[PDB]
Amino acid sequence: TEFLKPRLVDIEQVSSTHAKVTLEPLERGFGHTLGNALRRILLSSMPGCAVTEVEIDGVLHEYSTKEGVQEDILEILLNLKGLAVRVQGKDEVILTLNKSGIGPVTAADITHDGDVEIVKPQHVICHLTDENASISMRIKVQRGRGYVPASTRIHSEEDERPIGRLLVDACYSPVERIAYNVEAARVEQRTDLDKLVIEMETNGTIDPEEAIRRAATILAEQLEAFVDLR
Amino acid sequence: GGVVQYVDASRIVIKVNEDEMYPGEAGIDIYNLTKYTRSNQNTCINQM
Repeated sequence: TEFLKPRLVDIEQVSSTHAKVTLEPLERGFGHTLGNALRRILLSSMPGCAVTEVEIDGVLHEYSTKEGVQEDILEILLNLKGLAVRVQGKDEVILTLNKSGIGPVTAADITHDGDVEIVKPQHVICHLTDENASISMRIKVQRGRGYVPASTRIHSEEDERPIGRLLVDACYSPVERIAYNVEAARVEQRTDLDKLVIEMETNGTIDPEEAIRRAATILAEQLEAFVDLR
Repeated sequence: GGVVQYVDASRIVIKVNEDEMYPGEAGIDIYNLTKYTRSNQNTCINQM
């Protein structure tokens, strides 16, 4: 009754990681409710891909060094932890990297894959400082949601791991910052309406419209239990 | 003083300037860094 339902109107795209969305038709008081619910859901439950395992030739543990490499293994693992990868068609893929000579080792040096895209090719991984230096890695990328520490993945296991496989903590969520605002709408028939503008900060690997629709689907699926007879 | 000739995660080699050298030396300084060593309080000592 007299409830003007919201509809997605405009999606500006400020940068590769910054975007805005708008929902124009809102009744009095609904804007803040939907904004808060969507902010919480978007910050809490979006899915993504993250690096979970790394294997490096001639390396036994993370508390070691490598000849011709300026960074420790721990720093290399931390750098790999911030790698943004978009995977289509599968929930698990293994990447490979090989490089030689003197210079930085960026994400562009990863071997090309048909259904894997590297959002930021300039992400520096490590540096080589010797003419005879070389490196070879096998990087495992999975898909999930939330934050899963490796010290918890070691618990959920029933088969031993070989020496040389390095575990990495996984940060699956692709959304960093969410900010929303409520402003008056421009409907001439009803001057008591307002629109909701949501600002998103990501690392790529996610489309703003898909994220909003997934959040709405999660909220509706949660409300299905309240809707029913009990 | 001098110029960094070799740099690594656990080794630095400095090529000494000729104005600071001695007549009969190769004029290179080698610094070996301590990596992941135990301290008196069971903490980690590491140089980068």
